[PDB]
Parts: sequence; C-alpha cells; structure tokens
Amino acid sequence: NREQVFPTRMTLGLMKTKLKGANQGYSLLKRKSEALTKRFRDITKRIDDAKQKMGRVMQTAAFSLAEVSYATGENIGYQVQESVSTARFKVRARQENVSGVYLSQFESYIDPEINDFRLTGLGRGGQQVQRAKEIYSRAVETLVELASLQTAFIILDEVIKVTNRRVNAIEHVIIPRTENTIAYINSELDELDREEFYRLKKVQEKKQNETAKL
Amino acid sequence: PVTTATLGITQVFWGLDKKLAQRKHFPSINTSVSYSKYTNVLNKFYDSNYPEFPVLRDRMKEILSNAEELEQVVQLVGKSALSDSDKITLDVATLIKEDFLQQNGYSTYDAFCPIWKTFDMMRAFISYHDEAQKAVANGANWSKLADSTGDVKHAVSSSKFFEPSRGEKEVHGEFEKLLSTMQERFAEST
Amino acid sequence: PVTTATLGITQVFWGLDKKLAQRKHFPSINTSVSYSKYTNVLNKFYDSNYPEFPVLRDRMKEILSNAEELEQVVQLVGKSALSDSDKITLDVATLIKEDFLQQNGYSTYDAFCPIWKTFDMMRAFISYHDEAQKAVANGANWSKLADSTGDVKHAVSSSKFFEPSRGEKEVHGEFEKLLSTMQERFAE
Amino acid sequence: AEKRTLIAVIADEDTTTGLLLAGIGQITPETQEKNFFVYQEGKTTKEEITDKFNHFTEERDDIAILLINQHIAENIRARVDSFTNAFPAILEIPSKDHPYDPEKDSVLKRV
Repeated sequence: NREQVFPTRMTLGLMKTKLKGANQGYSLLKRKSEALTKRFRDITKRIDDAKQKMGRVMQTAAFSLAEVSYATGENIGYQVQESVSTARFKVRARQENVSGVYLSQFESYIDPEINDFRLTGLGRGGQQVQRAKEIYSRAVETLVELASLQTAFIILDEVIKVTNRRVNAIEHVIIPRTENTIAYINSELDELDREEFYRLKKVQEKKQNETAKL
Repeated sequence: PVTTATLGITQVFWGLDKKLAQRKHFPSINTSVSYSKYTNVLNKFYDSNYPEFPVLRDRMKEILSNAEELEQVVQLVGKSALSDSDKITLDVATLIKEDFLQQNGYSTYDAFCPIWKTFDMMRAFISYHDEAQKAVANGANWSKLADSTGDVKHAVSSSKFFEPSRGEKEVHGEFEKLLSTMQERFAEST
Repeated sequence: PVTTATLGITQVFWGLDKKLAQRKHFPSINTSVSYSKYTNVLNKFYDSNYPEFPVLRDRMKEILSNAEELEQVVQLVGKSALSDSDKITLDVATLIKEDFLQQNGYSTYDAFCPIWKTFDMMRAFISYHDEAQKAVANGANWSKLADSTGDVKHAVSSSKFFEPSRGEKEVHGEFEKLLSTMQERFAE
Repeated sequence: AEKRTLIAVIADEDTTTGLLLAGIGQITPETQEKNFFVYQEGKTTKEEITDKFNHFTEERDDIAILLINQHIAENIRARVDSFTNAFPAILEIPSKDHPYDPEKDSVLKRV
C-alpha cells in the first residue's frame, strides 16, 4: 500500500509534490464531474422533451401522409423508392464544446442537387403531396435534432462515468498510497537520523572517556 | 541490512509478501520480486528428464507478469476496456494463483507435490491457456467460451487434489486424460 | 548542508535537475528553482545596451511559469478541452525549452551564444508567441494557425542553428528577416 | 464523424414512405445500397431485420442517425441493446397504430 520509492529527501519532496498534485486533481475532477452531471441532467430532460415532441411530430406526419395517400388514391411509397437516386437531406457533424467534453452535434443540411420530390407522376393530389413532403421534412429536422441530443447525452454519460471513475480511483487508491509512502519515507529518514544520533552519542562517549583518562 | 546482505550473497531469493501471507495464500511467494539464478544451470537436468519444464515455466512467468500489469491497470481504470486476450490472461493467472501456485502443505493431496506432478500440472494449465487463446482467436466470445468450458476449468483447477501417493504412472495417466478431455471440450465448444 | 550554506551566501543559483540531465536536456537548468539577484542591478546595463532585454526576460519567465502550471493541470485532467490561449502558451514554452534552453555546448553553432544573438532569439520567440496570441484572439483556430505557420516555427527553431561566427551585422540582419517573416504570417 | 452523412430508416412501410418523401433516405446507385430500407413485421423476418440494422450501424458508415419503428425495434430489442456505440444514433420513432413506449426505448433505459 506504498509506492516503491527509495527513502531520500529528494524522494520525500517529490512525493509531497505528488500528493499536492493528486489532491488538486481530485478536487478539479470532482468539480468537473459535478459540472458534467448538471449538463447531463439537463441533457436528459431535453432528451425526454425531444422524445415527446418527436412522438407528436411523428403522429402528425403519419396523419399528413395518410391524408396525402388518400388524396392521391394510391401509395406513393413505390414511386418514392424508385426516385431515391440521391438524398436531398444530409447531416454534418459539428464538434461542439459543451463544458469540458467535445460531444459532436449533428447539423442537418439540404442538397438542392436532388431536391426534386416524387410529386410528378403521382396522378393527383400534388398540393397534398407537397404539404406532406414539407411536414416530413420538418419532422426529419426535428428527428435530427433529437438524434444529436441523444448522441450528446450518450457521450456526456460516458465522459461523466469515466471522470467519476477517475476521481474515485485518484482518491481511494492514490491518496492512501501516496500518504502511506510519505509516512514510510518519514519513518525511514527518522530511523537514519536516529542511527546517526546514536553513532554521534557513542563518539561523544568515547571522547569523554578519553578526556577523563587523560 | 540483514536482508540486503543475504540477497547480495545468496543465489535464490524466495520473497514472501504479507498480503498473500494473509488470506491464506501459502506459499505466499511474491512472484514479481523473487528470483532464482539456478534456472540457467538446471537446463541440463530439465532437458534430461522433463524437456518442456523450462519452456512451461517461462510461459507461466510471462503470463503472471502480463496479468500483474493487467491487474495494475484495471484496479485504477476498471476492466470495461480489456481485450479478449487480456481477459483470458487475467482469468488463467487467477486460476494459476488459486490452484497451482497456492499449495496447502497441511493437506494430504498438496502436502508434497513432486516434480513430475508439478510439471504435469504446469502442462495442464499452459495447455488450458493456449486452448482458450486459440479458441477465442478463432472468433469465440470469451464469456460464452467460459460458460461452456466451466467444467474444463474446474477439472484443471481441481487437478491439485490428485494424491501423489498413487504413483507417477497413475497420476500421469489421469493427467493425460485431463488434457485430452480439455482439448475435446475446447473443440466441441468452439 | 553545503548546498544550503552556499545557497544562503551566494547571489545566483543555477540549479540543475537530474531528470533534465538524463534526458540530455543540457544545460539542464531547473528554471523553477534557479534564480538571479543581479537583475535589479543589471537593469542599468540592459537599458544602456539592449533596452528590451529585462521586459523580454520577465515575459519568458511568466510564460514558463504559466506553462508549468498548465502542464501540471494537463497531467491532472488529461488535457480535455484546453483553451486556445493555453495551448498556445504550452506550444511556445515547449518550443522555448527545446530550442532556447537546450543548447549543445560542444556543437560548433551553439557552443557560445553571445548576448546580442540570445537577445535576438528572445525577441523572436516573444514575437512569435505574441503573434500567435493576437491572431487566435482575432478568431483563428490554433490548429489551423500552427499548420499554416509551421514554416515560421521551423525558422524560429533554426534560429538556434544560426552561427554567431558571422558577426553581429550578419546575424542581426538574419533575425530581421525572421521578424519580417513572422509579421507576414500575422497578415495571413 | 463528418463521413457519416445520412439517415437510416428501418421503420414500417408508411414511415419509410414518409422518410423518403422527406428525402432523408436514398439508394446509392454506385454502391447499390439503400439508406432507407422498407421492412415490416410480415416482410422478411426478425433475423433479416436484425442483420439489416447491424449493416446500417456498422457496414453503412455513411448513416449518421437510425430511425427504427417501435414495433420493428421490439423484435430487434437484443440488437438495439447490443448497439451500445453512440455512432450511429438510434431513435425509436412510433409506427402506425403503435404509440412510442418510453419503457421500450433503449436510450431512455440507461437513465
């Protein structure tokens, strides 16, 4: 339960510096864990709210799609699958700096290269198809935001777990370990000083005996 | 000073750790600091009688060292990131410490483990580690492999109970069946 | 006891570190502990000869101390989301330690670094640090800035390879180009 | 990562059609792979759905966010639980006549 360090004054000073640095790191990492835990609680609340909003938006989009299909008189799923050569909607990751973590944030984008939808050739209900497409695009943006929030929450959970494990390790392992090493080094140098004192006392006894004889 | 002078003058150092002295892990030999300088000269006897003894001893020593490093890193950073090979090494070295290295000198089976029994049990443990490594490298998940081969692990760990009073022929006969069964139970599982 | 008595009696202390010595980081001066009590007296000579020398020396001492604190914090907390200015100070101090406080006393070019050459090198390092600080404070990302100014950083590194045997006129002019090149990167 | 720029949809037919209308999913001509694959309970099988989800999560590196219906995710609950990696993200969107279940959500389970 002590570091394998040779008892010396330089070693003692190095271990005192190590203990001070370990205490400072313990305090700093505990505060960082507290900040990330507050951010993670906020992220969990936002994730629950976004899940509820995404459920509502999904219900609305399903209703709009059903209305569009009823207006068109047939399922536009086959036509949409056929006209799936390129994706107009793309998401680009952004390395946002939330607290001390570097959680990536998804940023949606629209490509106008294949922005044309399957409205042409649908038979009827072009306005309904366009409205359903707009509603689905809004729902897709909301889902992208929710996915970014969930990814940030997962990354923050992993970072907070790692940080809390680091704080617990630092304290429970290092601080007893470094404190025991400091105690052992102090004891060893005390023993060396005591041995030197005894040798000097023996020298004084011999000198006093010689002086008394002379 | 006495210990330092004795280490300077002697050739074999069987260090004892009080952590293993407690928790009834006798012999409480510290495998990290202990050393023997007669391993080089003993190669003649080993090649004459038990040729695989030095190779098996070296393999067990390196397994113990790897597991010491793994335990050191895990004790501060957890075991949620270890590889399958690292898990195999940790499990096999814990098995070695619990069954092979520890010897109950006051029990009839483990009062006296002769050289042939020790060599055969080293062969058993090293073959277990090698079979586990090969099976996992083939693609088998270590958790499922351990669940399937718990019987083989128990048979290996209980090999110390083989009384040497039966003789070299009887004990070695059981050990040869132990390796053959263990090899089969690692091929059927995989 | 001899070290303590000499430390109490003398005015300057060029403490050496075994860790720096073994890494061949000679002269291996322990900057944290080393001190000189003659700077107050030498302000007069510096104002006479090289007026900006005391300010540059104080700036480099402050940079080294701040970077030592930041390096301790980095060792503590894994350098997670370090500030741009903090990374600038760390990089500048690493460059200073590896190209200004490390000189081979047996190499031909760095056996003797005269006062004028070391003052020019100090000014070059401080100007590089100030340019990086100002450019990042303007909004530039430190990673892209380092990628663009690697040439200037290598020039400042080779300033240690500049030979003092060319005389003051040649060496001072060479550093004049380095300041011009460093100022050029500021515009970009 | 910046390479992952797509949205994966493994939900029901109506939800797949809605996603296609939104334009998030598409079929790559050169790669001969579709980002949004239509799959229902009757269509294919649970093993096929799990294999498709695994391919979207790992083989389809371009996919950034995965949209799986709650009914589809119910049969792929083991795969969803095993998919502990943050990238790509997994969302349990509700299907037709199948409201979203907070208990069935894998992300909410970690809370």
